[PDB]
Amino acid sequence: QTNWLAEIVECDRVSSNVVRLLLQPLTADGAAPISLNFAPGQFVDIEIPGTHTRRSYSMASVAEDGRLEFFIRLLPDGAFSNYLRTQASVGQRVALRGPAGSF
Amino acid sequence: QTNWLAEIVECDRVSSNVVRLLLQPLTADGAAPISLNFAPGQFVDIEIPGTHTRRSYSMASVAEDGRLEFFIRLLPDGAFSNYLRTQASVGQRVALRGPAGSF
Ligand SMILES: Cc1cc2nc3c(=O)[nH]c(=O)nc-3n(C[C@H](O)[C@H](O)[C@H](O)COP(=O)(O)OP(=O)(O)OC[C@H]3O[C@@H](n4cnc5c(N)ncnc54)[C@H](O)[C@@H]3O)c2cc1C
Ligand SMILES: Cc1cc2nc3c(=O)[nH]c(=O)nc-3n(C[C@H](O)[C@H](O)[C@H](O)COP(=O)(O)OP(=O)(O)OC[C@H]3O[C@@H](n4cnc5c(N)ncnc54)[C@H](O)[C@@H]3O)c2cc1C
Repeated sequence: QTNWLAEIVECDRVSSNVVRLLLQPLTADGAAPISLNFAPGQFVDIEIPGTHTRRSYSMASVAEDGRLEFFIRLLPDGAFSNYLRTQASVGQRVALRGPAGSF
Repeated sequence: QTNWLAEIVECDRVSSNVVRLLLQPLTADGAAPISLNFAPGQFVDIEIPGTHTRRSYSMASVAEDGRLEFFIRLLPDGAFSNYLRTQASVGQRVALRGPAGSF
């Protein structure tokens, strides 16, 4: 509903300091289409594994199969930025809260 | 085309050190609809007034008349953050480039 699990499908550089993060939300077999729950421009709050630290990211696109695309600028000494540089890997499961369209 | 002039129509401090920024891209009276050119989830590069400093921001939602909404986290001592925190005001006109959906 507002708490989701998602699996990292891609975590790649697309410039010197931007990463494309692709996540696949996980749902029960036979559930409603994932694309019904998420729209481009809405954001989710992603928790860094092993922490209670969350950051908001905008969904650049939502694929037919529900895959969520993010473009994330890496900052020096940033919590989520460090996670993407040192820990994030394809197959890792992360907790997402949302989606939301306002703060 | 790809360079736009936009008026700040809202610049509000909302929850969690986030600013809700609403921009109106400026066009001639009677022009092609802005909202066909800008889509949620795409991003634009906004320049800080009086500088050559630009940052990318994701469009959360787009009005039929082309008003663009962004939710921007204020970082301690960031360039655009510092601008939003203390300098930005309703009625200012800013340069933005885009939209884009890829790197
Ligand atoms: C609705 C929404 C959507 C967003 N969408 C996107 C998106 O699509 N893409 C994207 O890249 N970002 C997006 N953001 C921004 C994002 O949430 C994070 O702010 C960004 O990724 C940085 O997080 P971080 O954990 O890497 O860095 P943080 O841990 O927050 O650190 C940020 C910087 O602060 C510095 N810092 C820490 N403490 C101090 C201090 N006391 N003084 C000075 N500097 C300090 C750190 O060294 C670091 O450089 C969005 C934000 C919101 C609110
Ligand atoms: C495609 C895309 C979409 C995005 N969408 C959003 C969005 O919707 N909302 C959003 O909030 N952000 C978004 N971002 C992130 C945004 O572009 C900016 O990165 C963010 O707003 C910070 O910019 P700034 O000018 O405030 O800070 P900057 O001037 O870039 O500085 C950031 C931080 O770096 C720290 N710093 C500088 N040098 C050092 C050092 N040597 N060591 C440690 N720390 C240091 C500063 O203290 C500061 O905290 C997006 C990024 C991309 C690429």
